[PDB]
Amino acid sequence: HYGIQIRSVRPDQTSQTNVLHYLNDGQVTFRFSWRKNEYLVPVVMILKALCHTSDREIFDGIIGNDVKDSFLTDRLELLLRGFKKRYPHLQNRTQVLQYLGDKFRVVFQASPDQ
Amino acid sequence: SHTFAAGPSLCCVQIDGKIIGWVSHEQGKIIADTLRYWKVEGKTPGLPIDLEIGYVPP
Amino acid sequence: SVVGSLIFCLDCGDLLENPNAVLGSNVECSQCKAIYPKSQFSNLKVVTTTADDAFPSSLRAKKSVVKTKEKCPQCGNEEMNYHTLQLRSADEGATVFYTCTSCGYKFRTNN
Amino acid sequence: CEFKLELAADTEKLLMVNIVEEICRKSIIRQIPHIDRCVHPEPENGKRV
Amino acid sequence: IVMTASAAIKTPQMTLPIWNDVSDEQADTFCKSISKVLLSEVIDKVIVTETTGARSYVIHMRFFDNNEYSEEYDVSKEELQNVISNQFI
Ligand SMILES: [Zn+2]
Ligand SMILES: [Zn+2]
Repeated sequence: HYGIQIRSVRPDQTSQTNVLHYLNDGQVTFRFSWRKNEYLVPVVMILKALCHTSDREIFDGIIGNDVKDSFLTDRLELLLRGFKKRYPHLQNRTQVLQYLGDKFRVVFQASPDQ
Repeated sequence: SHTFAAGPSLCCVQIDGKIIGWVSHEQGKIIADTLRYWKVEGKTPGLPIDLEIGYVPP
Repeated sequence: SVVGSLIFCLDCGDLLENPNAVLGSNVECSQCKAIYPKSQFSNLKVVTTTADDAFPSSLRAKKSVVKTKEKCPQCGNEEMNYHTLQLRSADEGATVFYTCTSCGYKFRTNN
Repeated sequence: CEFKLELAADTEKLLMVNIVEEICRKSIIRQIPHIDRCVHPEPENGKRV
Repeated sequence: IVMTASAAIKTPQMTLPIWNDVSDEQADTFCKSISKVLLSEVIDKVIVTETTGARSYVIHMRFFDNNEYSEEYDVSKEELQNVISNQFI
């Protein structure tokens, strides 16, 4: 029943929500809606597609100096290893971003040139 | 860019939904009281009176 | 690079494999493919005390509660509305902004 | 009450606190079935209830 | 009652007539013997300890003092051992 939700508006005053869910398995899920149906993405696919990341820099962005907080460290074990388990490929930013474009090509009405 | 900080032990300074930086809970109230004192005293040329400064204390 | 129950590479920061699921004596990264031996990864100890509010009871509720003037110079007034406010940093003194009601004159005080 | 609990090395990580808390709320020390509480209120209208 | 005639009633109760022989002290130590006692209601905190590299766990469940729950729930020391032995694990 947990989750977080932002409503981001564009400079032309048009909105887009990006709801994050919490799964009881341990992982989290990015949710959006491009047309009148919803779509679910794990956020480590997006954390590694925005910029060129390490995997300790994903850890250091959530964990501050509170490494000894063992609630957060155990829930972040399951988040980063679930990305390596479910997606054993997709190691760098340019490979995660091609998977995310292959799955959202017919729905975002893409062009054959891109 | 060079912060190495996260979590509720700090207060995250955000303008319009982007991180400007990180500062302590005690200092983040001190630097939220000037931002009201300097927006009302209209002598600082970067702070409008239109600004909404929401300090959520720990 | 060892924090908690997880180990990272010392070159690219990628999360290394669990050493109890890899063929022996070597933990290998997936991006740099560096050689980390399974030795000197000895104590992967993590303790997790329960949520401190996870068990509601009539007994847990018992152990929590059984624990047990200014003289304004303009016209003369002692009740004068003031409000301390630390402006710039904690280094300087708190500015005390005074506001009168019998005359309405205002002034501030560094120290 | 302390007890060791080993697993195989093939298995990945379980939380084992959210497991234990959910088991500790379902385990009963003593229970008459389909009765969860028994209250002795003030005696309404003379009789003892 | 009327519209649904629910056998899955929301908050069922049962009124029990106390005898005139048993006093108010024999009646409220009696209602501590019917009302359920969870294992959650007796535990102060649980400290697990995981050392891996065979995944080990040290499940250390800390209770309240024995003078504190044998008065509150009428649960003896030996009966709490049998719940962990035969029911909790
Ligand atoms: Zn590496
Ligand atoms: Zn005055």
